[PDB]
Amino acid sequence: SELISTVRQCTKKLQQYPRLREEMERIVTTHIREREGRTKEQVMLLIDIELAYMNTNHEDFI
Amino acid sequence: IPLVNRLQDAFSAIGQNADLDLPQIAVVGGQSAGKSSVLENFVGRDFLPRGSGIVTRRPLVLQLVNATTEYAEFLHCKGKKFTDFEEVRLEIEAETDRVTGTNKGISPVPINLRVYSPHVLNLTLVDLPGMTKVPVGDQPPDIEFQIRDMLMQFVTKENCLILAVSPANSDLANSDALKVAKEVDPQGQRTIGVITKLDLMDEGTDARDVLENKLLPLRRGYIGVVNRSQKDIDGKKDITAALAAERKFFLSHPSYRHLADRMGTPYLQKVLNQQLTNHIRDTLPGLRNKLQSQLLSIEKEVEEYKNFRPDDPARKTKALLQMVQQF
Amino acid sequence: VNKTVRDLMPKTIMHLMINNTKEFIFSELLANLYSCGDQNTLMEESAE
Amino acid sequence: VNKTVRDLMPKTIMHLMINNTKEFIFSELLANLYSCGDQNTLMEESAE
Ligand SMILES: Nc1nc2c(ncn2[C@@H]2O[C@H](COP(=O)(O)OP(=O)(O)CP(=O)(O)O)[C@@H](O)[C@H]2O)c(=O)[nH]1
Ligand SMILES: [Mg+2]
Repeated sequence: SELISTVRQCTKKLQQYPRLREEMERIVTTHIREREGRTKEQVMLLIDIELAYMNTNHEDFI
Repeated sequence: IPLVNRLQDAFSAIGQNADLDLPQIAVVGGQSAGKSSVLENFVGRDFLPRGSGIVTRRPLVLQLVNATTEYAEFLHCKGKKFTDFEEVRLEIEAETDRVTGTNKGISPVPINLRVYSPHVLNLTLVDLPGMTKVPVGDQPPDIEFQIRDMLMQFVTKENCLILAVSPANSDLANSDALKVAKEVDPQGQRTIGVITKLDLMDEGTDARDVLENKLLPLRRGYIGVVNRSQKDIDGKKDITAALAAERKFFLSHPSYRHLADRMGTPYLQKVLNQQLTNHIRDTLPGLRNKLQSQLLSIEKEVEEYKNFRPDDPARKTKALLQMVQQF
Repeated sequence: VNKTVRDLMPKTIMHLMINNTKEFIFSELLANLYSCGDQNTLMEESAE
Repeated sequence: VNKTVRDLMPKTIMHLMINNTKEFIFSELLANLYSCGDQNTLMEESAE
């Protein structure tokens, strides 16, 4: 929600052109919303890795 | 049929509480412009109050939704399922009168109505009263400001496409629709202009200079429509012959035949479809994944379910063995 | 576990999203920007 | 970074390799073994 607004912030003011602040925003935002799926998948899989071994050899005191 | 309609049909079929998240549409203009008539012709079915004078005297929040077959429900006749549109229109006008009064008064309290249809989007249409300056009847002296801010509270929000309705009778420079359109949407990126009453222009005059988007250049262009006259409304003219007559008029008028393809109500429907198509995306990659995971959560059992035949010893014994092992 | 998720969750998002949309902006934006639309009725002067 | 890779190399291996081959054994092995052809020869009586 913050990066997709920063893209708007850096496209609204440089682009006087109509439809070129539209196609640009559309393409960049679609790429970002395509990447959000992959990053959410990786975060979920990181959690599912942290539910696998539950180490104790680390610096927690026994 | 449009692919956005087919996608909405598939969404209704899967029945999950998901939506394409289309922007709402608000139709605005001057009094007696033709706003309600354009709205009902875009819907496709005649269920709106249309007459001379002040008619649309209360903000109608329509919600077109998709279902198996068509009906309509208000938020006051709870449980009732209005089905015939003469009854729907009579109920609408009675509901307006029950709060506004029978002396051309208005009320900003919205009438929330929902229509069901087999092949429509989950749209959100907003019909609004026209803009007036001098109070008539028993309206308060500040009726202009009342209507102004009353429709501003609905239009000034984002994801609210604007249908700026203007007659072809008055010179375009007077358009109360265009004033608000350029006031709230300066760049004109969510504004569409429609010119009504093209059959009522003075002899020797034509709207070529405005329909070619030259007189007041607007980004989205101006769509010219020709609704049913008041005589036709009283005579109960039907939509199909009305559209045929509109097509005949566009093909016969020497100053518009070169734009007949781009003029007319079906073109306006197509343009709204195009805008909604361009607005539903930018969320599809989120939504495509959002239901791709849903398909993932069932593809495993779908493997057992694609090829099931009763009395299959292999599947029966395999299921028995795994059931026993887990027990 | 809280420490090792706080130290690692910024890295994963900023390798899969930030440093990938940034690379996309460098190296692919013009290629598909040419393709989307008309490539002719684009960058039309605003009336202003 | 050595601490963080040392705490997540085991977990990474096992969540993908071991705690998945275990579920494969407990769930899917029976289906493959019963579905492979020639049931009469999958179980050969040994002479012993
Ligand atoms: N001949 C002709 N008459 C039209 C055309 N469009 C609208 N009218 C007439 O305008 C009159 C009012 O139509 P309507 O759409 O209900 O206006 P309205 O916008 O609802 C009035 P308000 O918004 O102030 O409540 C009707 O008599 C209708 O026949 C047109 O294109 N051609
Ligand atoms: Mg009206």
